[PDB]
Amino acid sequence: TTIQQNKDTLSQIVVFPTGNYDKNEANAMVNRLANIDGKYLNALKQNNLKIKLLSGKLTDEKEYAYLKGVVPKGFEGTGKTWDDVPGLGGSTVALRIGFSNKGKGHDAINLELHETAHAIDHIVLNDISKSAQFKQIFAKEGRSLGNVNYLGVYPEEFFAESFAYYYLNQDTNSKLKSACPQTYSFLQNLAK
Ligand SMILES: [Zn+2]
Repeated sequence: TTIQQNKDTLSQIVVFPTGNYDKNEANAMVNRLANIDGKYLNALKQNNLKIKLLSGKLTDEKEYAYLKGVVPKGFEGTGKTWDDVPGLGGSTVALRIGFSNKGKGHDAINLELHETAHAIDHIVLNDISKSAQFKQIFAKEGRSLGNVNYLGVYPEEFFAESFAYYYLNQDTNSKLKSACPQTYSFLQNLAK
């Protein structure tokens, strides 16, 4: 079945953390990633993207020390830095176990799907969220999921959040279709 094939793909790219952690929650994160269309997961594997699950802060990892003490875009005036952010996506994917849900230090409906979407956008699709077509859709629909000063201002964040809505569950998929029909259609066409 497609679920088992996606888990097979994920078994080759997911890096579980050193040390001890909530193993059931880490498994739950993998099971949510397995709902992403296999085409995208296998394209990430082709590009040697590692999905790193972490048991500590993002900036405890050597490869993210360049973010120590830096304020992410949109976090200005909050006193928070990347040290306090539970997930990152783009050229890499890093995810703190236990912080999946909205409000756990981040605004996404689901951390792992949002961050992995960034990697798909950047690594696989050459920053499609900043392509002319998506910029047009973002200009009309980019505020319709709320968070208008973040999703509505950064097309790469609107893309990642829409992707997460599309793939998390049937409730979020239907909410995206109602709120952002052109974005939904774009994602339908992207998967074909
Ligand atoms: Zn993001």
